[PDB]
Amino acid sequence: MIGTLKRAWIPLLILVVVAIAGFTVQRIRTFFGS
Amino acid sequence: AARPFIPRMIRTFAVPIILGWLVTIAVLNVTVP
Amino acid sequence: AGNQGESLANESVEAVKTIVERLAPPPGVKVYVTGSAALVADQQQAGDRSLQVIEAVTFTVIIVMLLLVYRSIITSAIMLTMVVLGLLATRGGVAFLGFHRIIGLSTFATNLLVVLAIAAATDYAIFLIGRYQEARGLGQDRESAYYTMFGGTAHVVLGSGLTIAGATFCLSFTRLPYFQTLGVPLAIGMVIVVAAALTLGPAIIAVTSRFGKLLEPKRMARVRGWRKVGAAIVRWPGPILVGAVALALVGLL
Amino acid sequence: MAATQEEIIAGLAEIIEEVTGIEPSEVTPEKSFVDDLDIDSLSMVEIAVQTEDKYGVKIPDEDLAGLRTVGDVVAYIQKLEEE
Amino acid sequence: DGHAVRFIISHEGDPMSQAGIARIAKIKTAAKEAIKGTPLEGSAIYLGGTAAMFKDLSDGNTYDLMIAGISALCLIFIIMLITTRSVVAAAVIVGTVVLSLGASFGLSVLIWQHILGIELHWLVLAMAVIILLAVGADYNLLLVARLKEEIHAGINTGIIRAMGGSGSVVTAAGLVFAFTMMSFAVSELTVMAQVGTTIGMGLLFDTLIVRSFMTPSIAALLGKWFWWPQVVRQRPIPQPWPSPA
Ligand SMILES: CCCCCCCCCCCCCCCCCC(=O)OC[C@H](COP(=O)([O-])OCC(O)COP(=O)([O-])OC[C@@H](COC(=O)CCCCCCCCCCCCCCCCC)OC(=O)CCCCCCCCCCCCCCCCC)OC(=O)CCCCCCCCCCCCCCCCC
Ligand SMILES: CCCCCCCCCCCCCCCCCC(=O)OC[C@H](COP(=O)([O-])OCC(O)COP(=O)([O-])OC[C@@H](COC(=O)CCCCCCCCCCCCCCCCC)OC(=O)CCCCCCCCCCCCCCCCC)OC(=O)CCCCCCCCCCCCCCCCC
Ligand SMILES: CCCCCCCCCCCCCCCCCC(=O)O[C@@H](COC(=O)CCCCCCCCCCCCCCC)COP(=O)(O)OCCN
Ligand SMILES: CCCCCCCCCCCCCCCCCC(=O)O[C@@H](COC(=O)CCCCCCCCCCCCCCC)COP(=O)(O)OCCN
Ligand SMILES: *P(=O)(O)OCC(C)(C)[C@H](O)C(=O)NCCC(=O)NCCS
Repeated sequence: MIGTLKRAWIPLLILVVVAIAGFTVQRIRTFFGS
Repeated sequence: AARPFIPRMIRTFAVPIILGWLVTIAVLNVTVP
Repeated sequence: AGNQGESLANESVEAVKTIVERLAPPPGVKVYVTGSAALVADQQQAGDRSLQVIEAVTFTVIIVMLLLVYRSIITSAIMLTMVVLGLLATRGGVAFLGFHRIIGLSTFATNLLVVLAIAAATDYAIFLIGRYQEARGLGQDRESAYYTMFGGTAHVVLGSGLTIAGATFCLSFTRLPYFQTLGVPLAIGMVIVVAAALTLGPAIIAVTSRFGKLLEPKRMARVRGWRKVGAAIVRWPGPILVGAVALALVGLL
Repeated sequence: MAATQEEIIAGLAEIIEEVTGIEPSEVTPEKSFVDDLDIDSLSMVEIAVQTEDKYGVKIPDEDLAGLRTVGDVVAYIQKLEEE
Repeated sequence: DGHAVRFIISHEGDPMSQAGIARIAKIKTAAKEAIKGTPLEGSAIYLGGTAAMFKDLSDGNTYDLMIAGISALCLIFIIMLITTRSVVAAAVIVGTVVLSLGASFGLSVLIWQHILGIELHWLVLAMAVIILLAVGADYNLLLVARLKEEIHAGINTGIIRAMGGSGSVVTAAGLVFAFTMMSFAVSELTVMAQVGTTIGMGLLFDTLIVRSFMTPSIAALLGKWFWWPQVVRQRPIPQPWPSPA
C-alpha cells in the first residue's frame, strides 16, 4: 500500500543502498588471494 | 527553559565539563605511554 | 627473525648492523647492510625524525592561518586550545585502548589518526566559532548567539563525525593490513574528536564569551563578499557551472 | 495596484540594509547607488534578486544597469506595477 | 631430502617498477611450461621475493580502494539523505565529491608526475582519498544544512544567505587545513611531501572551485528539484510593500 510505503521511503532507500553495497563489498573481499 | 535541553545543560555545567575533559586528558596521557 | 613491517624486523636489522660494524674491516674495504629490510628500518627511523620537524611546521602554519582568519590573538588562542585538547584526548584514548591490548594498533594508523584528528578538530572548532560570531554580528546577545550556534551547527558536527567514523571503520573489511589496521583506531579517534567538539567546544565558548569582548567578531565584511559571490551564483548559475566544470576537466583529463 | 513611493522605498531600504548595512534613513529617492550610497554593480544584483524573491518584482540585467538613483528603481517598480 | 629445488632470479632494471612486477607472472608461467611433459609435471611452484610481494600488494590495493570508496560514498549518500530529505541533493553531493576527488588527484598527478618528473608513490592515492572524503563530508554537510534551513525565504535568497553565512566558514576551514597539509613539502621523505601536497591541492581546488561555485550553481539551476521529494517553492507568495517605517 502506497500511503504507508511513501512515508518510510528514506529507511527503505537506506536499506536498499546498504544491502547493495554490503553484497558488493563481500563480493570484492574475495578477489584477493584466491 | 524555552531553550533546548542539551545546550542549556552544556551551558549551565560549562566549567565542570572543561575540568572533566582536563582530568580525562591528563589521566589518558600520563598513565599510558 | 622478524617479518617485514613488524618491529622484530627492525630488531634484527639493527642487531645485524651492530654485529657487522662492531669489528673493523681490513684496510681498503667497506661493509654495508642493505636489502628491503634495512631500507624499511632506515625509512621508519627517519620518518619519525622528519615528522618531528613537520609537527612544528604545521603548528607554525596553523597559528598564522588562524591569525589571518580571525584578526585576533585571543580567538586564535581559544580555538587552538580546542584543537589541541581534542587531539590530546584522541591520542590518549587510542594509545590507551592500544596499550591495554583492547584494540590492534600500528605505526601507520597513528600517523594517519593524528592528521584526521587535527583536520576534524580544526573544522569543528571553526564551524562552532564561525556560527557563534555570525549570530553575534547579526545583533544577538551572547546567550542567544550561543544557542543559535548550537542549534545550527551541533547536528552537522554530529552527523559528519559519525559518517567519518563509519567510513573509516569500513576500512576494517579491506584485505591489506595497511588499510585493515586503520579501521578501529580511526573510528574510535573520530568518536572521541566528535564528543570533544560537541561538549568541550561549546563549553569553552560559553565560558569565555562572558568575559569582556573575547569571542566578539571582527571580520564581518567577509560575509558581504561571500553574499556577493552567492548573488553572482544565483543570477548567472549556468555560466559559472560551465566555468567550474571546465576547470575540473583540466585535472580529470 | 498603487503601492506608494514611500511604501516601495520602505520595502527597498530594508533590503539595502541587509545587503550593505546602510540605514533606511539614508535611502532617499535622490541618492546614487554608486556615488552617494556606494553600492557596486554586484550588490545591485542581489538587491534585485531579493526584491524578486520578496515582492515578485523582476528586474532584468539590461535594465538593472540603467537604474542610477533610488528614484529610478522606484519609478521602474511603479511603472512595472502599473500593468 | 631432495624433494624441492630453488632458483635465485635477478631482474635487469628496477625490480619494483611496473615491468618488474609484470615479470612475476611470466616467471611463473615459464617455470610451469618448463616442467610440462616431464616427470616433474604437476609439481608445486612457489615464487617469493620483493617484486612478488609488491605484485600481491598491487593487486590488493585496487580492491581495497574500491571497497573503501564504495563504503564511504554510500555512507556519504546516506548522511546527505538523512540531513536533507532529498534524493537529488544527496546524489548531487556524491557526484560532486567524486568529481572533486578525481580532479584533485589529476592535478596532483600533473604537478608531480608530468612537471616534476617524480611519479606518485602507490600509497598516496589511498592516503589522499581517505582525508579528502572525510573533510568533504564535513564541508558539504555544513553547506547543505544551512541551505535547507534558509531556502524558506526563496531558493535564490536562501542560497545568498547560506553563502554569506557558511561559505565563509567552510572556506576558512578548508584553507586552514589545506595550507597545513601543504606544509609537508619540507620533508626529506618524498612520500610524505606527496601525500601532503596532494591533500592540500585537493582541498584548495575543492573549497575554492567545487564547494564555492559548482555545488551552489547546481543548487541554483535545479531550483526546486534540488530537494525533489520535498515540495519547495522557488520563492514565497509575494508580499505587499510595507507601510513606511
Ligand atoms: C612553507 C611553505 C608552505 C606553503 C603554505 C604556507 C603559506 C602560508 C600563507 C598562505 C597565504 C594564503 C592566505 C589565505 C588568506 C586566508 C583568507 C581566508 O581566511 O578566507 C576568507 C577570505 C576573506 O578575505 P578577506 O581578506 O578577509 O577580505 C574580505 C573581502 O575583502 C571583502 O571585500 P569585498 O566585499 O569588497 O569583495 C571582495 C570579496 C569578493 O567579491 C567579489 O569579487 C565577488 C566575485 C563574484 C564572482 C563573479 C564571477 C564568478 C566566476 C565563476 C567562475 C568559477 C571559477 C571562478 C574562480 C574565481 C574567480 C574570481 O571577497 C570575499 O570576501 C569572498 C571572496 C570569494 C573567493 C572566491 C574566489 C575563489 C578563487 C578560486 C581560484 C583559486 C584556484 C583554486 C585552485 C587551486 C589549485 C591548487 O575570503 C576571501 O576573500 C578569499 C581570499 C583567499 C581565498 C583563496 C584565494 C587564494 C588563497 C591561496 C590559494 C592559493 C592558490 C594559488 C594557485 C595558483 C594558481 C596557478
Ligand atoms: C565513479 C562513479 C561513482 C558514482 C558517480 C556519482 C553517482 C551519482 C551521480 C550524480 C547524479 C547527478 C544528480 C542529477 C539529478 C538531477 C535531475 C533531477 O531530478 O532534477 C530535475 C531536473 C528538472 O529540472 P527542469 O528541467 O529545469 O524543470 C523545468 C522547470 O520547472 C522550468 O523550466 P525553465 O523555464 O526554468 O527552463 C530552464 C531549465 C530547462 O528546463 C527544461 O525543460 C530542461 C529539461 C530538459 C533536460 C532533461 C534532459 C535530460 C536527458 C538526458 C538525461 C541525462 C541523465 C544522466 C543520468 C543521470 C545523471 C547521472 O534550465 C534547467 O534547469 C536545466 C539545467 C539543469 C541541469 C544543469 C546541471 C545540473 C545537473 C547536475 C550535474 C552537473 C553537471 C556537471 C557536469 C559533469 C561533467 C563530467 O532534471 C533536468 O532536467 C536537469 C538535467 C540534469 C542533467 C544531468 C546530467 C548529469 C551529468 C553527470 C552524469 C555522469 C554519470 C556518469 C556515470 C559513470 C559513467 C562512467
Ligand atoms: C553511491 C551510492 C548511491 C546509491 C544510491 C542510489 C540512488 C537511487 C535513487 C532511487 C530514488 C528512489 C526515491 C524514492 C522516491 C521517494 C518519493 C516518495 O515516495 O514520496 C514522496 C512523494 O512524492 C511523490 O509523489 C513522487 C512519487 C514518484 C516517485 C517515483 C520514484 C522515482 C524513482 C527514481 C528512479 C531513479 C533511479 C536511479 C538509479 C541509479 C515524498 O513523500 P513525503 O513528503 O511524505 O516524505 C518526505 C518526508 N520524509
Ligand atoms: C563507528 C560507530 C559510528 C557508526 C555510525 C554509522 C553512521 C551513523 C550516521 C549518524 C547520523 C546522525 C544524524 C544526526 C544528525 C542528522 C541531522 C538531522 O537530522 O537534521 C535535524 C537535526 O535535528 C537534531 O537535532 C538531531 C539531534 C542531534 C542533536 C545534536 C546534539 C549533540 C549532543 C552533544 C553530545 C555529543 C556526544 C555524542 C558522542 C558521539 C534538523 O534539526 P534542526 O535543523 O531543526 O535543528 C536542530 C537543533 N535544534
Ligand atoms: P559591475 O560594473 O562590476 O558589473 C558586474 C557585473 C558582474 C554585473 C557584470 O559586468 C555583468 O553585468 N555581466 C557579466 C555576467 C557575469 O558576470 N557572469 C558570470 C561570470 S562567468
